[PDB]
Amino acid sequence: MEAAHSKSTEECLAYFGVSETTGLTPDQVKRHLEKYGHNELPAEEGKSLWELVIEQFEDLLVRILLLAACISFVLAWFEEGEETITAFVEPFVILLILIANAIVGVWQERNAENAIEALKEYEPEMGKVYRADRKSVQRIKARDIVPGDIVEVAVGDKVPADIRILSIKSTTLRVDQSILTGESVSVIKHTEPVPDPRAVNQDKKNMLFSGTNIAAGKALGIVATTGVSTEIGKIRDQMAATEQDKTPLQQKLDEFGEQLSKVISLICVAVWLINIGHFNDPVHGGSWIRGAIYYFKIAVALAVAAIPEGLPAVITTCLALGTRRMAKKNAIVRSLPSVETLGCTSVICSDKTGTLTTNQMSVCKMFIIDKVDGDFCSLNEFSITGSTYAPEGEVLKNDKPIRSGQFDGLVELATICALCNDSSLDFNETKGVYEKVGEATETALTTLVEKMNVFNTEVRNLSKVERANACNSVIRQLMKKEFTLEFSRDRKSMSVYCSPAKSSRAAVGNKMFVKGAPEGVIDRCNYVRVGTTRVPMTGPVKEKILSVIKEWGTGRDTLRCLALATRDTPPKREEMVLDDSSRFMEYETDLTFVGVVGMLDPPRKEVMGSIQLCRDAGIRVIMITGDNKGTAIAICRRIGIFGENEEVADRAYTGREFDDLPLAEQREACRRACCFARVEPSHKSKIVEYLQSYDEITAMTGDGVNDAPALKKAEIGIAMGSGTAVAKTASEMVLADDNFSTIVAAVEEGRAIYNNMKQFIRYLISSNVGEVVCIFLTAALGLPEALIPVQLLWVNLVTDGLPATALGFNPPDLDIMDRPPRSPKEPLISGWLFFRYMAIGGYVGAATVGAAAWWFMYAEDGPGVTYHQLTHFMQCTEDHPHFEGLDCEIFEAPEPMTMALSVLVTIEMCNALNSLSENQSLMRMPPWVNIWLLGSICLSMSLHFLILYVDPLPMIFKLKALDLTQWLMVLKISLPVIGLDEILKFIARNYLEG
Ligand SMILES: C/C=C(/C)C(=O)O[C@H]1C(C)=C2[C@H]([C@@H]1OC(=O)CCCCCCC)[C@@](C)(OC(C)=O)C[C@H](OC(=O)CCC)[C@@]1(O)[C@H]2OC(=O)[C@@]1(C)O
Ligand SMILES: Nc1ncnc2c1ncn2[C@@H]1O[C@H](COP(=O)(O)OP(=O)(O)CP(=O)(O)O)[C@@H](O)[C@H]1O
Ligand SMILES: [Mg+2]
Ligand code: NA
Repeated sequence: MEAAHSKSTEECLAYFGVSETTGLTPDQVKRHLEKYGHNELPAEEGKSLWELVIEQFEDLLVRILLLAACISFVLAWFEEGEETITAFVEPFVILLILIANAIVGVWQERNAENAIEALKEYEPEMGKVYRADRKSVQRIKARDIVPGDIVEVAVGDKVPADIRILSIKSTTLRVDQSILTGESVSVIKHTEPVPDPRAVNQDKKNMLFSGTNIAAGKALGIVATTGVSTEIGKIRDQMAATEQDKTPLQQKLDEFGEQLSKVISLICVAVWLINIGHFNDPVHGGSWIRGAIYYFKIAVALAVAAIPEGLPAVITTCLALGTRRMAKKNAIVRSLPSVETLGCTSVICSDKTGTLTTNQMSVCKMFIIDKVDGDFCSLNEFSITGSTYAPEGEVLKNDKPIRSGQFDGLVELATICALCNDSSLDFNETKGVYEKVGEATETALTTLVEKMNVFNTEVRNLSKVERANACNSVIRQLMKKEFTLEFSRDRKSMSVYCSPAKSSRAAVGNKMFVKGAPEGVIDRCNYVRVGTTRVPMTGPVKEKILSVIKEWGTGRDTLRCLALATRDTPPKREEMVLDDSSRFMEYETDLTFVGVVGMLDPPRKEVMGSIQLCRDAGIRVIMITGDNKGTAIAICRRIGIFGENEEVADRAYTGREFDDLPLAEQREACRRACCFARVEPSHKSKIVEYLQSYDEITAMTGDGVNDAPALKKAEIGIAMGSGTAVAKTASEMVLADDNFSTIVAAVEEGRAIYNNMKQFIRYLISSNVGEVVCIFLTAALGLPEALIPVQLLWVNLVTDGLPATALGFNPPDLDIMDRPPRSPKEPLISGWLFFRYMAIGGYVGAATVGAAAWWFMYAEDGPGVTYHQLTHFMQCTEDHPHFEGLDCEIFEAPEPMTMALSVLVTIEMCNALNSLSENQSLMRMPPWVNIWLLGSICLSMSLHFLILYVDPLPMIFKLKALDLTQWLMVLKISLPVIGLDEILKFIARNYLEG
C-alpha cells in the first residue's frame, strides 16, 4: 500500500519494486498477498435463527413470561381431575404469545439489510493484470489482486482496486466516480502527479477508485491499495465502527421491564410477609402443599398481570400505518422505530442544490463591456426570460425586448457559451418536455444561446426536436473544436481550443474560449473586448466588472457567475501538452474579458415555508452547499435560514475556515452556525459529532457512498429518491421527491404519531397497574382468585388492545408545530400523572376484587360468610362441620370471576376514554372526537359477550352474567371511574399547568 497520487510514476514503480512491462512475479504475489492479504471487504455477520430466537428471549419481560409459563405448565400437570383438562391452556397460550414474538423478530431482522452489504455490490468479481508468468493479460478474480501488480482497465470494467494510473492507452480516459459522489458526470484522468499529499479524492486526477467505472477509454495502472485500505474500504470501516443507540422509547421501555421486574419480586416479598403468620400458628397438618400451589399459581397470575402483553403489537401496528401514511407524503421511512426519533429532530442539515433548490439552472443576467475611456466605464446589463432549459424566452435591457445580434460582445459571449460547453438540449416525446443532457450549469448556457440567436436564423419553422439545438449548431459550424482543456478545481475554469472553418471565419483563426469562476479568469485577463475591438484591462473597468459580480451573487438575485473570455492569440498548438493538467492555467492567460453570465438555481416553493415551520418548530436548519461563502449566505437569506439584515459572521463557515479552528471552537461554531460553504469529506460526519455532543437529534442528507458514514451516524440519516443505493441503505428515511419540504412534513407526522402512541402506552400500562393491585389484594387477604391469567391475557391482548390501537388515530393537536421538539429524556409517566394511575389502578384493584368477593357475600346467587370467614376458604373440606355447612366448592365458582372481570373490562372501555386527552374533561374532549375509539370499544364488548355466550369459550373461563341484577352491579362499580379521573383531571385547573 502507499499514498500514490503524490508520488511519480517511477516512484510507485520502485516502491513496490515492479516491472511495468512484466508485472509482479509469483514470489512477489505470494509475498504481497501475505502482507496485504486478499483484495476484499470482511464478510457479513448474521446471528442464526438460534442466535435470533435467543435474543428474542433476552428481554427481561419475555424472560419473566417464560418462567411464568413454566410454573403454570408445572401446575397443570399436578391435578388429576378429568375436568381439569383445560389447565393446559394458560401455559399453552403464554407460549404462543412468546413464540409469536420470536416468529416476528426472526422474520423482521430477516428481511432487513446492512449498508455494508450494499458496498460489496461494488466489488467486481474479475479483473485484468499483467504478471511475469505470462505475456498476455490475465483475467483473474479481483479477490486475488494484490498491491503492486500492473493492472489494466477499459471502457466497461469496474475498477477493482485503488489504482494509480501508469499510462493511458486510449486518447483519453474517463471515469464514472458517481458511486462515490452520485454525480453521473464522467471525469478525465491524467498521469502526472498531484503535489498535495492531503488531497481529496476529487483532485486525485491520476487515480482510479475501486468501485467506479471506466466511462470512456483504456489505461494501464499500478495497484496502490487493496481491500479495506482503499477509498471505499475506508468508508466500510467507518460505517462498521459506528454504533447507533436505541430509540428513546426502546430506552424508556427497557427501563420499564427493569423496574417492572424489581417491583414484582418485591410484591412477593411483601406477600410472603403478609402470610408469615404460618410460622407460628400452623397445626403442622395436611394441606401444606395445597398451599404452596397457591403462592405459585398466584405468581404466574402476577406476571401476566404486570406485563402489557399486547403493547408490542399495538405500537408496531401503529408505526406501520404511519409509515404507509408518510409514504403517501413522499417520506419513505425504513425502520419503523425511527418514526419516533424523527418526530424529535432538533437540527436538520440539508444539502442545498438537490433538495433546497430545484437544480434547474437558467441564465437571468448577462453583461458585456460596452465602453472604456479614461476612468469612464460603461457596461451592458441584460435580462433573460425562461426558467425551463426550454428555448423559450426573450433578452431584454431595461425590460425592453432586444435582438442579441445588434451587439458584438454578445455574439462572442454567445459563441463562447456555445463552444466552451460539453452539454446539450434534447426534447422527448414521451412527456413533451425539454430535458438537460450534459451538466446543469452548461445545459443552461446552451439554452442561453437558443433564446438569443446572435445571427437571427429561422427556427420557428422547425420542429421542437430540432429547435433545441439549432442556434448552437450554427456557431458549432463557424469554428472547429480542436480540443478542450477541462475544468479543474485548481484553476476554476475551462477552455476549448478552436480553429475556424476555412475561408468563412479565418480572420485570426486559432482561438481559445474560456469560462470559469469570475475571480480566476478576470485576473488572467489583460484585455477587455468592447464589442469587436479590444482595449487593455484597467483599474476601473476591472472594479466595475467585479462589483456587478458581487451584487449579482450577494444581492437578492443570488446568482452564480461565469466570467467569459477568449485568448485572441493562443500559443501554437505544437507548443502544448494537452495531457498534463498543470499547464492549463498557463495556457489560459493573457486573456480578453468578453462578459460574465449569471444564472439561478431557484429555491423550491415549499422551502420558503417549510423553513418557517421549523422556526415555529424550534427545529434548527443548516444548509450545506458548494457555493462560495458569499453566495451561500445570500441564498440562506433568500430562503429564511438567515434574516435579510441579520449578523452571520459566527453563523456561517467555510469548509476550510472550519479546519483552521481548534476541536474546541469547532464545537461551538456548530451549535450556533447555520451555513457551511464548501465542505470537504469528513465535515458532514464531524458536524454530526458536535451536534450530538449537545445531545441534539440531528438529520443529514447526501447520496453518494461518500456520505454513508454521516448518514449512519446521524440520528436520522436522510437519503434521496434519486440517490445511490448505498446511501439509501445507510439512511433511516428517503425523500422520494428529494424535496427538503418532505423532511419537515415527515418530522411533523412523527410528532403526531408519538403523541397518540404515547397515550395508548399510558393507557395499557395503567390498567396493568390495577391488574396487579387486584392480584395483590386477592393474595393479601387470602380471598379466592378474583382473576385468571387466561382472562387477563385475553384482556390485555384483545379487549384492551383494540381500544389502544384505536387511540392511535387520536386527532392531532393544533400547536404540534409551535412547540419545541420533545426532549428525549421526557418520561411517559411521572408527577401528578404518576399519581392518577397510582389512584385509578388502586381503584380497579378494589373494584375488581370487591366485585368477585361481592358475589360471595351480599349476593342473591350463592351467599357467603358476610363475617369475612370466606378468607379461610382453603380450610373447607377439612373441617366441614367447622362453620362450613355447605358445598365445599362454591369458591371455585365461575360467576364470581365473571364479575371481577366484567368490572375490569368496562373499567377499561372507560379508562380508554379518559385517555383521549391527558388533561381535558370529556365534556370538553367528547368520546366521539374519535369514532374508532368508540367503534372499537363496541367490537371489544361484543367480544367479551362472545366468551360468555359461546359454549366452548365459557368453559375455559367463567359463566354468564345475570343482566340487571348482576350486570347493573358491574356498572355501579366501574362507571364511577370516569369521574375519579375527571376529578383528578380537574386538578389541572387548581395548579398552574395547562
Ligand atoms: C405495570 C404495573 C405495575 C404494578 C408496576 O410495577 O409498575 C411500576 C413501574 C415499573 C413504573 C410505574 C409503576 O409503579 C407503580 O404502579 C407502583 C407499585 C405499586 C403496586 C404494588 C402492589 C403492592 C408506572 C407504570 O406507573 C405509575 C403510574 O405509577 C409509570 C412509569 O411507566 C412508564 O412511563 C411506562 C414506560 C413505557 C414508570 O415510573 C415505571 O417505572 C419507570 O421506570 C417508568 C418511568 O417507566
Ligand atoms: N462547466 C464549467 N466549466 C467552467 N467553470 C464552471 C463550470 N460550471 C461551473 N463553473 C464555475 O466554476 C466555479 C466552480 O465549479 P465547481 O465545479 O466546483 O462548481 P459546483 O458548484 O457546480 C459544485 P457543487 O455541484 O457541489 O455545487 C463555479 O463557482 C462557477 O463559477
Ligand atoms: Mg460544476
Ligand atoms: Na443513522
